[PDB]
Amino acid sequence: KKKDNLLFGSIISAVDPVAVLAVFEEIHKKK
Repeated sequence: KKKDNLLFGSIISAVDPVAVLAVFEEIHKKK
């Protein structure tokens, strides 16, 4: 129970499949 810093989550946790798609699109394509 440490590291209370996570403000980034507000931004990262904001990401959505649509944002991950552009990436996950080149991944499953390389697999």
